[PDB]
Amino acid sequence: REIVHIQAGQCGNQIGAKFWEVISDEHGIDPTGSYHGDSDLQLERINVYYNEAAGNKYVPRAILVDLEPGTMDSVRSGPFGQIFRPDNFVFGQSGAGNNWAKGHYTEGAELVDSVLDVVRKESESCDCLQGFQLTHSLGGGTGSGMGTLLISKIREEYPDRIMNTFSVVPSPKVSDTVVEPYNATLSVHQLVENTDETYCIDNEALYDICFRTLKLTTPTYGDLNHLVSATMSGVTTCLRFPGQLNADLRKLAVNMVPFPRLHFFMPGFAPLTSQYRALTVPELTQQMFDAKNMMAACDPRHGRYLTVAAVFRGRMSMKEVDEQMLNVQNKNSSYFVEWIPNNVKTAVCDIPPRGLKMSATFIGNSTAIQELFKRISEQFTAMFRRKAFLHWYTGEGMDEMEFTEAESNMNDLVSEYQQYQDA
Amino acid sequence: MEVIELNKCTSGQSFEVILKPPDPSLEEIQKKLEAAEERRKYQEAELLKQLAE
Amino acid sequence: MRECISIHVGQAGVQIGNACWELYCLEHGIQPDGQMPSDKTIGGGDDSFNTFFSETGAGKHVPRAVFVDLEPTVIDEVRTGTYRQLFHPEQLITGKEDAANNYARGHYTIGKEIIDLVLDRIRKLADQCTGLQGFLVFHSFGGGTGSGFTSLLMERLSVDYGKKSKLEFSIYPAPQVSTAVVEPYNSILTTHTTLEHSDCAFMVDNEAIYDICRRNLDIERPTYTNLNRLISQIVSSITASLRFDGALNVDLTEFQTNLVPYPRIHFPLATYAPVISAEKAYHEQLSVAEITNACFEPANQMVKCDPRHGKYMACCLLYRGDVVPKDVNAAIATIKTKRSIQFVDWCPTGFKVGINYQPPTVVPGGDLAKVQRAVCMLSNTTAIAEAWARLDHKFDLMYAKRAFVHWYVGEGMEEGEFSEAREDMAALEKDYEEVGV
Ligand SMILES: Nc1nc2c(ncn2[C@@H]2O[C@H](COP(=O)(O)OP(=O)(O)OP(=O)(O)O)[C@@H](O)[C@H]2O)c(=O)[nH]1
Ligand SMILES: Nc1nc2c(ncn2[C@@H]2O[C@H](COP(=O)(O)OP(=O)(O)O)[C@@H](O)[C@H]2O)c(=O)[nH]1
Ligand SMILES: Nc1nc(NCc2ccc3c(c2)OCO3)cc(-c2cccc3[nH]ccc23)n1
Ligand SMILES: [Ca+2]
Ligand SMILES: [Ca+2]
Ligand SMILES: [Cl-]
Ligand SMILES: [Mg+2]
Ligand SMILES: [Mg+2]
Repeated sequence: REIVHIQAGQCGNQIGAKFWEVISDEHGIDPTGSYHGDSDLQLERINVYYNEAAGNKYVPRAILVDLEPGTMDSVRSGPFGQIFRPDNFVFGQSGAGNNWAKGHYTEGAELVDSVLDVVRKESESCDCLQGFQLTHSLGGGTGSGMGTLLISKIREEYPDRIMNTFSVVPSPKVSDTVVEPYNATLSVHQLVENTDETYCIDNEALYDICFRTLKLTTPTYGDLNHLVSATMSGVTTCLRFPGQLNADLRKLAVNMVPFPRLHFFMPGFAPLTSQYRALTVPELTQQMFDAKNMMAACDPRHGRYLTVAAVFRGRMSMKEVDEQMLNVQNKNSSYFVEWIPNNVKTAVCDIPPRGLKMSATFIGNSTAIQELFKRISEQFTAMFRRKAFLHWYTGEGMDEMEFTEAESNMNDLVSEYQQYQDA
Repeated sequence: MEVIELNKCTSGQSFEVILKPPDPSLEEIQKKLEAAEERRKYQEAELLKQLAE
Repeated sequence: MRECISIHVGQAGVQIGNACWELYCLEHGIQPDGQMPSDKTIGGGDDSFNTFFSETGAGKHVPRAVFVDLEPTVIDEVRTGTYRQLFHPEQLITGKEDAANNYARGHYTIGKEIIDLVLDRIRKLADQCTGLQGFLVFHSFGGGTGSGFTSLLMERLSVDYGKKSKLEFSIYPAPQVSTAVVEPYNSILTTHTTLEHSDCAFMVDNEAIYDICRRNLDIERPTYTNLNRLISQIVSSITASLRFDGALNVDLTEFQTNLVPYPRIHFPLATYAPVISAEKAYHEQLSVAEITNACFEPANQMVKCDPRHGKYMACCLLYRGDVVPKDVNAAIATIKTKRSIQFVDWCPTGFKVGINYQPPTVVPGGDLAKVQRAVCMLSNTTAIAEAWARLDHKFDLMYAKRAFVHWYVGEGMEEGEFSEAREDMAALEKDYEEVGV
């Protein structure tokens, strides 16, 4: 039933806010929190993400976290900013200076208890909490360090609930500081241990999509975050609308994750919008499987698919959908592991997103994701072999040993992906 | 092909046509369920010990 | 008169139950409010339909049925739908959180907390029977609840009602409408744990029903409603002998006596004909000979397999409608000279035949046309073992990599149970080969 949403830091809070705008529009909820839709299908499972307050008001089940105030002031002034509950804003003053150790061990620790109090108050009033989703980046200090601290405390107090993240992975092509590879390696180590599902969103890929396909000479953060919000809408559609299926986050996890550590998913979206030509089912199918629509900069022909979910939205022929999904599997069979039968699953929702007649969202558990971690590992090593920029971290109390251990964990994850790719 | 044992009622009839001749007790169930629950307790305690470290 | 209690477990079992009880109401003339005007004995009786329906002093006819699910959303539709007044609330049992397609969560973790409540409500129904025969149990192989809770329940019913017969109706998994990869694990684990507790089990492969709906009803993409209405016709054909006057299969024990001489080999194949579309303008009606012939075509079977390459151990023909014995015997004589029907040597070559004069009922505004005569064949043939082979092959593929095993271990199951169940399946395939070849 109920999901609790958490957004931490600058990146996390910008994409989180965009997510709430898009889905609030789909459910017919305006910025004041009043329902003005045309169809009972919009409200029948509204309670998954929204609480009902007095006056038939709908309030997002959302907690907003940062170590500095700036971005949460921008949220509060943003177009839908009044819809969030005021008591759910939890912010410090110091900042974390793009420093994972400040987020995880010093500045963040002072705030974490007050954040957990609000989480507990939201969970306490849930009829039947299914679990949690977190939005954050891995390259900074607050979302990365404090986000993974939060993940650890939530597991300790709610050990049998599902913990899911949408995680933005750094790239030198879109970079704020040189230390991003350190912060990302430290964070992945935590995710391998403490999440059930992590959507890998690579700023490299989002940039290449804006540049090559959508034709934009200077992509802003706003342009990248538009794709992210559309993808997240796609991926939560099956819980959010009456589509026959009787599912919860745990049944989805059981269907998608064959080994506990290999739970990092590659998202995609079709069609890519910045037009009027409607799109045939063959075209949706061909484009959703195309490398160029993937949100993690990995070649799926360089690995094999452990599992795939496809979600189609809009009015279309289910016969034709089945035929096209079968066509792609039968003609490209070598990229799908033979030892998990029937590992491609398909959903259809009648309600299309805003501004499109037909769309498709892709979720892949592919061994080609090892390419992303290798990237990060090389950037890590190039600095760590000379200890460059380490004094920022040891000054907050960390030893070199912790860096060596994190590096080892991530090289092991890569080796595991390779083991299942050669089988 | 011998037709034998015809029976008849107001709602139908039946017959046969021949073409050719030729547990654990409650205690054990309870024990098994409790052993599984104990294994779950053990795994949960190992997790929480990791987190205290 | 001897009572029969039905138990519907998990999503598939509950929805199939709904279709069956709707059809029984239409066949017996019981309205959705429970009244039965043709019943002149108010507040009781030992008529044949009383095997399945009790009576209140107000003339309400109440199903002898329990619905059980671990989440509430499917049974709530029963609570609010057309037949809501038919069922007593204590008959409708729900939990808060489902088994997430995981046999171990259904059997161990969640089942342990609801099993005593379920047995208590069953006991409540049993205390109203003067000569309880046993149970009819409806479930999927693939769901966490249908597999794991059902097996737990079957063990406990053997403990608490050790003299009573138990029949199963089982939905075998098909990728064309399935939503999970782990269905083969759940199917093998539940078959292993239930095998000694079930006297007779009718397997229905969703793939066969899907293709019959597409080919013969002209439905482009069948839904669960289509599938369940057809399945409900077949179930009704099987239970009619318990619900109407007659001399064949009049009690649960007789199913085993007539169909199952080897206790582990207790999975009869069902074949049903004719299935004809309501939208089809004029239908030229099929004779006894043609519909009895249709029983030997694989396309009409509830499990796709080839009976020419196995052996028969028993056979029953259940006719409904305008049928006299002379035509049955003439059809059988013709069919024997044309088809490959070979029995095992220690069993006689023969058919037990039942005829009920009331034609089949159909649901108004449904996809099925009304016909003047129909037949269900129940044959115990070794060819059904092909389905076990298919499932076992898929199991072997995944277990060699231990794919998904951690989800089961984390609920407290030991890895050894996987291989105990698999080896029991290996011995079952061996039994069918030794008997059949
Ligand atoms: N024929 C038929 N099959 C169904 C129906 N509903 C579900 N199934 C099949 O049952 C299998 C899944 O089992 P479910 O009944 O949905 O699972 P469950 O018993 O409710 O257990 P949970 O996992 O706890 O929800 C799949 O193979 C489905 O195709 C139905 O109404 N009719
Ligand atoms: N896609 C995307 N990436 C962002 C956004 N804001 C920052 N980033 C990236 O996230 C990393 C910086 O982390 P940031 O969120 O600013 O740090 P924090 O405030 O301490 O959590 C760098 O990789 C940036 O390129 C955003 O709005 N969208
Ligand atoms: N694992 C997984 N898969 C998803 N895709 C669709 C799907 C459809 C039918 C399926 C299936 C998957 O698996 C078997 O049948 C979405 C999600 C998700 C994640 C995080 C937050 C979420 N809020 C709502 C949903 C969701 N999580
Ligand atoms: Ca301080
Ligand atoms: Ca009466
Ligand atoms: Cl008793
Ligand atoms: Mg920043
Ligand atoms: Mg269910």
